[PDB]
Amino acid sequence: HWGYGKHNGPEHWHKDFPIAKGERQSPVDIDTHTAKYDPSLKPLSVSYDQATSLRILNNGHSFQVTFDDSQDKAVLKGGPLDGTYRLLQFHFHWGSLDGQGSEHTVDKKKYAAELHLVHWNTKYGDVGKAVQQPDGLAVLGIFLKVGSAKPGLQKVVDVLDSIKTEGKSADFTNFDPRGLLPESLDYWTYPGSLTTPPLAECVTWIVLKEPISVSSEQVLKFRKLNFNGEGEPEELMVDNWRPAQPLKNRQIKASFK
Ligand SMILES: NS(=O)(=O)c1ccc(-n2ccn(-c3ccc(F)cc3F)c2=O)cc1
Ligand SMILES: [Zn+2]
Repeated sequence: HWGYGKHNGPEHWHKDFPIAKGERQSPVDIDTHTAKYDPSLKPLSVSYDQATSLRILNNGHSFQVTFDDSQDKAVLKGGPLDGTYRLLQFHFHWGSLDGQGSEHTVDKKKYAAELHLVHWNTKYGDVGKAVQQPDGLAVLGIFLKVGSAKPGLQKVVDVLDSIKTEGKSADFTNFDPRGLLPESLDYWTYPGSLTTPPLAECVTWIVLKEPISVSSEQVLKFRKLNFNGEGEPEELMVDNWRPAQPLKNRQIKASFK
């Protein structure tokens, strides 16, 4: 199956998922001088005070923290969005080196990692229905650069050793995703897709201008995870990012001037 190696990586995905060559694929390069300020964009509404995290999981492509989405507890609204989006999970994409790892780029600049907070539109009832809809999902993307540590990330870092290999998971309650957010909610937004299979074109992307900073020790912790399952040849989980895809007939809008 698909992965990120020479023989199963992003250049191969279109064979199993032909939408990979579609009209609204993600990620993209965010060209900051071509993004147009839109004063009709509302401020983004991030309500995470009642978030209930459940589990943390190595799924062989990344690591994922899953939340209770059976109620409106951690929801995303406003910005470019209509209606209510519940937080289902967050995961990251990162590099083998600090100069690469993010999926979106900013004037071709790659960041060391990128956080995806994944939300689905409550009008569609469940995430499986939502992925079948052009406005089904809203993913909040946050870039990570290497510098000072992010204290709010450390509880995540600390448990990765218990989910080293694909298929392992741990109980992971009371994690507060507000500790992963930068100061500013200024954002870029464009219509796009999941950046892993099935690459469905269902996502309103909301990408924050301001990165968070993480420490070299924190990012190294990511790089010690494995793509493989245990008892199998060790392949470090690094460079699990899709490169930028053709923008085609899309305009990226900025919420800030
Ligand atoms: N890399 S990203 O654009 O943040 C991204 C990529 C893929 C997903 N993803 C993949 C499968 N699913 C999924 C989960 C539950 C379900 F019922 C159906 C799905 F397609 C999903 O949400 C979610 C987020
Ligand atoms: Zn992602």
